[PDB]
Amino acid sequence: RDNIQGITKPAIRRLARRGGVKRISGLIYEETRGVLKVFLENVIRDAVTYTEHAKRKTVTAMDVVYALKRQGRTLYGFGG
Amino acid sequence: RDNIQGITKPAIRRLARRGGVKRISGLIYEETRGVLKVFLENVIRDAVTYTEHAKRKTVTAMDVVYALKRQGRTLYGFG
Amino acid sequence: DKYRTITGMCNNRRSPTLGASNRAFVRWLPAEYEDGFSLPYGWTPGVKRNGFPVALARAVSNEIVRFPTDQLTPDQERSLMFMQWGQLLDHDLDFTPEPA
Amino acid sequence: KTRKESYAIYVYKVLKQVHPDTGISSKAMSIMNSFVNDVFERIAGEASRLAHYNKRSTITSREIQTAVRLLLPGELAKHAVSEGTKAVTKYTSA
Amino acid sequence: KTRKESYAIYVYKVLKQVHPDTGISSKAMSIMNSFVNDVFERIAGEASRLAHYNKRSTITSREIQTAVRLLLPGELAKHAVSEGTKAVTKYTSA
Amino acid sequence: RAKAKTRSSRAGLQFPVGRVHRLLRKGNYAERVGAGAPVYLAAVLEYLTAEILELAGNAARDNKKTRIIPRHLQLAVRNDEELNKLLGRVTIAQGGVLPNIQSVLLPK
Amino acid sequence: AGNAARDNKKTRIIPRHLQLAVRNDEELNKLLGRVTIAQGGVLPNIQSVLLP
Amino acid sequence: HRYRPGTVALREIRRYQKSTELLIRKLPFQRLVREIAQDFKTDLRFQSSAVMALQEASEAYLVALFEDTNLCAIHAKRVTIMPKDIQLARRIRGER
Amino acid sequence: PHRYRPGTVALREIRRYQKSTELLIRKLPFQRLVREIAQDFKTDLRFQSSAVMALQEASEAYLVALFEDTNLCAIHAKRVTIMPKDIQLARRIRGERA
Amino acid sequence: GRALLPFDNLHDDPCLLTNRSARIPCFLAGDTRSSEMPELTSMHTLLLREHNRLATELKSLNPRWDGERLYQEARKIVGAMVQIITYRDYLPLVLGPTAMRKYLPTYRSYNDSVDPRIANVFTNAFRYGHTLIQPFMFRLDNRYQPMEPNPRVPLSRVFFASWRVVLEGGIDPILRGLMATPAKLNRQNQIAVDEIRERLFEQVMRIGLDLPALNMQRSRDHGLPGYNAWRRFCGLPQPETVGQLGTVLRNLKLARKLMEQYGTPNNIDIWMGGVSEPLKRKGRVGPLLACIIGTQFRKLRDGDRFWWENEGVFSMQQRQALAQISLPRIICDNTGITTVSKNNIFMSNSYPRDFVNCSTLPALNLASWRE
DNA sequence: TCGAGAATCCCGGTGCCGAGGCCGCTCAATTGGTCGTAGACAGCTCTAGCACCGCTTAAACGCACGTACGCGCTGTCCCCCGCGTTTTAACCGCCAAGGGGATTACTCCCTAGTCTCCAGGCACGTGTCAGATATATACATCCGA
DNA sequence: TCGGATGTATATATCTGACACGTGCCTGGAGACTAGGGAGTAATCCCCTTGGCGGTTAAAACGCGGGGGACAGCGCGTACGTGCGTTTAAGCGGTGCTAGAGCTGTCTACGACCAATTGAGCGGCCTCGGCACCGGGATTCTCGA
Ligand code: HEM
Repeated sequence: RDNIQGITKPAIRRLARRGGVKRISGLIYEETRGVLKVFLENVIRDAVTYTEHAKRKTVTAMDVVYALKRQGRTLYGFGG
Repeated sequence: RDNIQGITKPAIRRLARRGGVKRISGLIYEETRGVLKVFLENVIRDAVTYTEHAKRKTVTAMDVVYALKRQGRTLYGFG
Repeated sequence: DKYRTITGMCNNRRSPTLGASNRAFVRWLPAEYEDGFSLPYGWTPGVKRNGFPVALARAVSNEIVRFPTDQLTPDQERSLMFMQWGQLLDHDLDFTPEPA
Repeated sequence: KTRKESYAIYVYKVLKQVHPDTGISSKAMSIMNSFVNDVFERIAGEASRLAHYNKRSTITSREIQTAVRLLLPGELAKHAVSEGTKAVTKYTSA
Repeated sequence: KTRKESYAIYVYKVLKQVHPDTGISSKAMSIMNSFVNDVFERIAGEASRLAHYNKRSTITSREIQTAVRLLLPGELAKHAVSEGTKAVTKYTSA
Repeated sequence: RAKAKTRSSRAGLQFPVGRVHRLLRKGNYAERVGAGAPVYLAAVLEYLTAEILELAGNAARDNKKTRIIPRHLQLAVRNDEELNKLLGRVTIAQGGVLPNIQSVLLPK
Repeated sequence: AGNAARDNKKTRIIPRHLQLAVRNDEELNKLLGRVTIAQGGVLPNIQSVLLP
Repeated sequence: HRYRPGTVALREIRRYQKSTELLIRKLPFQRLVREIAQDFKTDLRFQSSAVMALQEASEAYLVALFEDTNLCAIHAKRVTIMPKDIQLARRIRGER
Repeated sequence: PHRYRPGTVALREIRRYQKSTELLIRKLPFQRLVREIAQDFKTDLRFQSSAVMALQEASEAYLVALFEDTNLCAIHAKRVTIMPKDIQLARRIRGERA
Repeated sequence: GRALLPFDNLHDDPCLLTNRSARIPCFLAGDTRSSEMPELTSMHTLLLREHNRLATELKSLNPRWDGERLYQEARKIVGAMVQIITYRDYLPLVLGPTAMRKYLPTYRSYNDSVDPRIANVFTNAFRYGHTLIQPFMFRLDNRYQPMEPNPRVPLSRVFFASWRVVLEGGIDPILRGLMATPAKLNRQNQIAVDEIRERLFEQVMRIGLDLPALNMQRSRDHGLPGYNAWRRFCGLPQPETVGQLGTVLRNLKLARKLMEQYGTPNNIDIWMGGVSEPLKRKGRVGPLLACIIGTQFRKLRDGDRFWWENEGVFSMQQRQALAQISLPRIICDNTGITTVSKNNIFMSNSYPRDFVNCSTLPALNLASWRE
């Protein structure tokens, strides 16, 4: 159940390359994993709250979109 | 009217001291004046729009409070 | 410098004569001539432009511009003040004299 | 003249409940009134959004509870929920 | 099957007005639908707040105009205002 | 009864005035909604849509394509100061990023 | 706020005490994160590198 | 034959700034999302669109954070990004 | 004669101005600046005293927070002095001049 | 009882040649072309009347002022008026919202590093208005009804006919006809009317002229580059074959005709390519003409040190007073017409749906000119 | 370490103005029924989320070099700080006008609310042509001799 | 600093699935008419904003001496980038099942809506004590020996 290691070092390196980073230190990967886990925890907690209020058992895409819009991270393309 | 120079160098030094700054380069006073001018221009433009919508000629404190709140800068103490 | 000069002189400090009247136009692209310096295209018969003959302007107007007048379509969102103000503004901006 | 309602007497009642020997100035009371209005607006707006998402025409205690859980951070939210729930019980019995 | 309303045919009509020979995919249409909904909600919320501030109970074209002035940045706003006025006048003539 | 003509046709628009009026009435914004508010909102929305679609179509044409994809919408939005300010806190799915590299990292 | 006022040997609550109460509490600071309290001042905090 | 250090890095920067695809494998991310959601509710289901939206949001967030981190690193007259740059960017942004 | 080493009076001022709650800008110059700024948007505008007071409070809070971020940026680059590039970096990361 | 333009003396006056019996020579103004048609002369006379009225009201406002001071002040007022009317009403209706926003963004300040000289291509890229010319001149009475005699006159008989201004009811019917007549829509199969193509200056000249052919010939004379060079200069894709040209023009017959007359898109004249393109949305020019015109007017605005919005040229109250001017106010204030169009005068062309009495719209408040 | 000198802190008077408590009203909040629809159940369909398997094969993972960059470590110099003197205008208190926010009151247009009727806009079905996918080729660039 | 290896953009066929039309249906928008309350003009009213004047003095300006940080240059060594070979699950199809999302129907109880009554809260009015200045001494920290 240690799936946080599924975000491999090459994936973090690709994400850094898209951001314009040329050289990456060796301790960046654990910090990035922690940051991603924090972000995902917040968003998923809000989405699950939205799902539970509707008395549903599946987390729909609209719940995720509303959860993101709550944090100020509006997302276009999924839902309406 | 060149009133931006009314925000003097010692006033900027005091504002930096409250912010925890120990040493200050001599080139940040013009930069701080520019930053303050931009911020004030935005807020005052919004406040004057709110005033003009109400067909008034006096800018009230509520107009300033609303103009700040709509920029994500809620201010408590003026209604 | 409280008012404009009639000739528009000394409007720009760097180049006072720039922007005034009775001066050369600005060329946004280098000019092309059939001789390279001052000869207009179509001056000398038989001179091909980029491997193609130079069309007669009257012929182009005859084939392409010409259209029967009886199917004129009026503009549903403009008035003749549009054309008049365009002409007046143009007469403000530029005027290219030619020898009499 | 005219009438200007505010949350001043209720804030003073709560303050007397908490600190019976402590007073409060006018600027601090203005700040507290602004705080109460701001939180009311936030919770009510979130509840309205929740009701609109599920295609409901009514704001109920469920919407208010979900809005409180979404807005208030951390253990704060939990405690608030308890308080609210207790009220809606004591109100229903009486 | 329940009908799902969207701003798809209108966006396609505008696209055919601007680029008569250019098509659009499904993800791009979803993005444009979300954009239209977002801007509608922003402007309508600002207009509602403006109506509430001045103790009015009607959303008029002046509230919409002021909301467009407040929300849209710089030159955009100006052009938008013009377009809006250009419509209402025409709508009044007919 | 005369032949019904849509309100958006009288205003010379493409976006629906009637649907916008219904959304304003049903959306819990104010107790009453004027007759000219839907026309103004429809005109503003149509203007913004036309602007962003024109920019996206130009971006697609510069790429020698025919169909608009989210990449073209992102390129249109991020290359325009006003539109970038309007959509500063908005993520476009499958949009990518604007290509830039800091001058410090380039070889000298 | 009343605790902050008492620690200051004062009877009345002023905006400084409200600011001290809000900023020194994690949950309340996160709730009022983008809020300015008039006449509240700031929290005493100097970076350790600046100290002699 | 061998390229100098920093050349393939620039080539990769140019390559991944032109594409629009997702740079994280989908199955590990889905497993991570399910594991995280296990701590809030038990026996939860996810639409595929929900996981895709979460992935898009997370990737956009991380790319923007890395841009800010690169700016912070360049400020200190450096070319490599260290965890201190990430911490400074997050603290200035207001996240910590 | 007596003399303090550089940085002693600076730290004393830091301790003094982080304990007070007053306003650090003179009121009349700020009021004149606000009126001159508002002159562009509309002519013959009147201001309540509370409006100017609110503007001053908001401006001072904004500047103090910006200077805190600027100090962090300066300390990051192993410095004690505060330079305009630190202000620019803080405003870029905050999302203002980005 | 209203002023007219001063007369001019010339060795060979075409105004007299148009009609010997009437014997009215050409007028005199700041330009030598001010008498080609009665409409241009009417606009010139209106501007002259406005300047005279402004000078009179400034003298009544400030009696100590000298004549030179009054002249200079009214000159500044009229210049700012022309700039405001143009850049606020005319250019948006030409370029359209997108091109106007792209090429003429918000004004910032004067910029001396900008060249305000008129480009060579502009003199050929601003002739798009030759496609908006109606083949008739319309005059209307006080009720906006066809004025007798001759309610509509062929355009071939109004060229240089200055006698039609002095002896045919003045400039009021001409302005009334201009305000309440739709223009001509430029279509890819209807470029320009035959009145200006086969009967231009018919009476004065031995033979009629061809305005489009004159345009292409003058483009050749000035040595301007071809259509593709300007397409590349503005940043638009450059067609090479028949299919690419048809894609660019959104028309196949026109592309075929252009290729059969020129042989390559590199050789098409700038006027032909400019007016053969499909018009922008809510604009009256294609992308290339929009690019050229917007660039030229942006340079003119940003390089002018006496711009009406520049700091120090006008006082703040003077700016607020000037921002409220309008063409209909001037039209119904400087002559006898009472009913004028509303909002954008360049857009209202239907009587009486979009007309007002101009007793409602405010005038120009000169009270800020006290010294 | 130790003493002289600023600087800040901690106590005792002395007013004074703002916070807290008391009346008088009036305008919402409460109490007592009616009514109609929104929401709470149950059934029932059928969509889509979960699970499982087999196979390429592209990705990830170790590992070995080497070089370029992060990081201390001097050294200079110049720029910012601390302090004293002179100059300026902020601040406080008091007067005098008047613009213009707030209340009344009094209609009038304008919007909600109800039927009738259709067309506009959905869902569903179909086909063809952009575009993603191979494949060889031609440049463009980088590292090194 | 001219020639070699590698990477990437380009032009030419194939195929497919997704986008752009076509058609049928139904329900949401348009056309009428009526009723009433929101808001647009007017006419007072007083309040609070602006403008002015004079004196005291606190803070902004300016100048100077010096020291302590900012910035540049110089090793050094280590850690990160680049290849290369091996392992490993990711992605893609296909099959099968069932949970639960979504729609339909019925009915009931809960909230809106009136009318009548009254007391809770707001505005105006006093009044006294908590706090803001005053002075002084006490204690502390700093920096040159
Ligand atoms: C409506 C009747 C008009 C007539 C009869 C007319 C006539 C003419 C003629 C004969 C020329 C000289 C031809 C040449 O050698 O280029 C000319 C020049 C020109 N006209 Fe017009 N014109 C009219 C309207 C307009 C309008 C509406 C515009 C612009 C909106 C315009 C813009 C120009 C320009 C730019 C030139 C070139 C000036 C120069 O190069 O000196 N004209 N006009």
